[PDB]
Amino acid sequence: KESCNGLYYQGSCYILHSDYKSFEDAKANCAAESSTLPNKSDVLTTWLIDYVEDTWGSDGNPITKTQDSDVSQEVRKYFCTGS
Amino acid sequence: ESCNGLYYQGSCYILHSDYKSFEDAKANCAAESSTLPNKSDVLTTWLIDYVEDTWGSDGNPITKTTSDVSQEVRKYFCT
Amino acid sequence: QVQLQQWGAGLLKPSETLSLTCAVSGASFSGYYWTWIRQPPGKGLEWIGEIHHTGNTNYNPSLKSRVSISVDTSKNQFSLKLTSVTAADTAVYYCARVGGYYYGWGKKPHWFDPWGQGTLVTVSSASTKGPSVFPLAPSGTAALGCLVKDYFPEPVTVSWNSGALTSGVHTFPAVLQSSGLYSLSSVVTVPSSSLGTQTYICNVNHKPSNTKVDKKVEPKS
Amino acid sequence: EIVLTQSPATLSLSPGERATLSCRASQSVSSDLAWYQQRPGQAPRLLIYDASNRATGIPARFSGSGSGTDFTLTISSLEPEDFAVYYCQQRSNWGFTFGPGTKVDIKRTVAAPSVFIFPPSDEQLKSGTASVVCLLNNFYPREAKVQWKVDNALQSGNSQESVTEQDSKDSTYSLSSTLTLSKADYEKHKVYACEVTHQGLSSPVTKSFNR
Repeated sequence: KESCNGLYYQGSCYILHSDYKSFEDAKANCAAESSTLPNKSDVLTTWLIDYVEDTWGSDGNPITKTQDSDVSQEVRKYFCTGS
Repeated sequence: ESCNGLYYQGSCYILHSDYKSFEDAKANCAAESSTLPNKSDVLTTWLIDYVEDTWGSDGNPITKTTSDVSQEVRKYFCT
Repeated sequence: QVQLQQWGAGLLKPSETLSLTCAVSGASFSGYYWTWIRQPPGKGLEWIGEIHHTGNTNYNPSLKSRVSISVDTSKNQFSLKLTSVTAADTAVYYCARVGGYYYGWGKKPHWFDPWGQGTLVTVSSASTKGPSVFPLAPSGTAALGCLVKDYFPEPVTVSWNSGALTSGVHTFPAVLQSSGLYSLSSVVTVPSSSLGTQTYICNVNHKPSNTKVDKKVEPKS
Repeated sequence: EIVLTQSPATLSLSPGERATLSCRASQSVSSDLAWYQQRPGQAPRLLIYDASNRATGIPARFSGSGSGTDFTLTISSLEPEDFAVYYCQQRSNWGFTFGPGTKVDIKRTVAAPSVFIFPPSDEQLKSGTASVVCLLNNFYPREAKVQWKVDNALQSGNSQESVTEQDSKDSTYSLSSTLTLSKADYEKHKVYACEVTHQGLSSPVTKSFNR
């Protein structure tokens, strides 16, 4: 019933893009696939935190369980969640 | 519904983000009535984007293709 | 903004051990792999090894016999040891960061950003020595110059006629001879007419040995 | 081990032109390839990773393409700041290798080298060592072969070369080769020749002297 090739938690299917991109490029790439970056609050207290940690979140910062984050020149992996 | 991880054809892989040696990771999966991923079972699947560079059942890191692993510590999956 | 800084012995006798240390600020030290890359002067780049905060190390197979990389997580530092240093190990050594945050699962980062300023390590058993300056006498335009041979360390500044001769002057980069001493050539092209009239003197200055030489070059008979 | 090769060794282009550098691999590296720009006396600076993605703050005139065994770096319009050496990089098995590198020069007319030969001076010859200096002055392109011939026998392993940076005014090169030998071996021969092979020369030019 589910074609989700990734992490499925509550109707949301997260598909990993293992290419390192900036935050804007990752957001645009998910948008081009009719998807968005994971919400930090949606995955922080779930088992997904072991996967989506240190990847781009929808809020503009890497999803962390917690110095001077300079995260405008950084490149990370990302997940896209959509329908 | 109860798979807290990656589900590929009846197999549910759960990620352990703690760094352990091959023996410790194998023992931890055994303590959970599980085994390390088979390299051939996940090499030609979409799971390779997740389980790459983690411990495999053969004693070596699961790497795409390729061909001292005794003091290394890596993450691992139990199924 | 990640910043790297290197220090270490820039002069080693053969068979000694190379020791360099790289310090990191402005980034998550326990979140990337950290590498050492050496470039022999005038040649291409060669990757030496890498290390992670967990103690995992990967070494270039051509250097695994004598390469050891250590990590000091409490100081955000990591060191490099190269035993049995040969003359081939003369190179500029950079410490760098693997620019992809190492997650521990999935595809592995494959690029280097940022790079360190670099530390030159010169392999020679030679001590500080003054340069021996010999004349390259001239044989249309004529050519003449001065051979600044058998000096250590770098650099040497060569001028012509106390800086009054700049046109046509080529001071070549020094080469490290097999004896461990540097050699340099400084040449200048002048009109054949001026050979009989103008006096040409090359001024070689070597600050490390405090040697100032004024050698006059005169035409061949 | 995977070997990276870069062609050409030197690209000659005027400012504003489009530079296309290629990098080939012995076997497939997928998209795990990177490009670097190194200016004289500086550390390499990353330009493109994943063979396609520009680094942070790298100008948009730099583009990357290719996957598997063929990759190309493209600069649509060359700036004066872009005339440097470009290195190819890859990661495979358990290791990182680099390509030989490609230097982008300033295009000019082919200039033949001015060849001069200097026998060792008497001051040095007394010290038991003889250094014969051969000079190639104001030539282009930078590719030039210098061969020492002592009594028509090709020398090997007893000479060192030094090449200047491309000149500010006429964009030419200069080379100096020092043949260092012992006094005894110098006196065991008479004819000492420096042979220069260059694009700008119709035939290999030889400058000889007798001891």
